[PDB]
Amino acid sequence: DIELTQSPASLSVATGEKVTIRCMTSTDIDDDMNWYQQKPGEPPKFLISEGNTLRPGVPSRFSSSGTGTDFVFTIENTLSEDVGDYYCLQSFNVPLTFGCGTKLEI
Amino acid sequence: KKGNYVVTDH
Amino acid sequence: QVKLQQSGGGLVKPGASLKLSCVTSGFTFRKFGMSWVRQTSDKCLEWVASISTGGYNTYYSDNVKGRFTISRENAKNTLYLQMSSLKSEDTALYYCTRGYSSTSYAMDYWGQGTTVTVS
Repeated sequence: DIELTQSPASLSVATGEKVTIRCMTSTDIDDDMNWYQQKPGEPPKFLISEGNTLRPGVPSRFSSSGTGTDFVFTIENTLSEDVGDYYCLQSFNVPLTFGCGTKLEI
Repeated sequence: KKGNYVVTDH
Repeated sequence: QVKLQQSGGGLVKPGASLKLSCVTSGFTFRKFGMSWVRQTSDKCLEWVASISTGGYNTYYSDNVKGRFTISRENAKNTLYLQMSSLKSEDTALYYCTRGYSSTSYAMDYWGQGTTVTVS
């Protein structure tokens, strides 16, 4: 049981500013870190998969990095449409485990 | 097969 | 184009059972693993169960072991979650999910969510 803890719990940025969100794991996950964005009334949308790679169709302003137990997600030049909750997920081992989200407002 | 689980059967 | 269409669920009393359905379209269903994950009111996401392409391997959270069963019918492109001995702690929005690769249960496509309330 790998635990994931996200930070900050929430933040408010102005349009065009960078956001940095972190997710740390209790043990190594062989870089199988995934990131999702969820908007009200919708399921989480897959943004980043294992090996810190942006999904096709996702804006290049989103990035992720990190290895081992220490992972980061960033939005360069944030836009109003990026409001939502961002979640990290490890898929290295079952049980698959999620952080409980970072809330983003603009 | 990877980690501690299988998703594709054979 | 990939579509996971959910149904079932509802409000039941503690101890009751509920079978959730997820019908898929837009891809060869048997080439993908599938999972159920649930979202509680605190907005936290919790993985419930995963099933391999043919159904030979299934995995459950400790929270639902002995009560829930994940299964699939490949000829019908359908994934199921049979819930039994339900408790208030199982109250959540349940999501049907597809494992994005032939080796990972990390989710790419998600169904629209099915409410189950146990009260």
